[PDB]
Amino acid sequence: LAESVTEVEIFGKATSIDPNTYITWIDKYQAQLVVLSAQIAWSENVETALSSMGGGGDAAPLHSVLSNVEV
Repeated sequence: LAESVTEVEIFGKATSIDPNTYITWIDKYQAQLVVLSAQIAWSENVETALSSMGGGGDAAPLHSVLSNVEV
């Protein structure tokens, strides 16, 4: 779980994910671990975006997180 989270953090902090690396990462780890790592990455991403949005809607990273989810 620690290793897969370390990998999926690097995956999340990026745009235009290369299919090959994503497939290799999925094959490397177990189903529960890959799902849980995706969940952890999204949770910490949203927490960081909300923390950076203390003042208000100005400069909101949530659009970046949502776009990453779409990619």
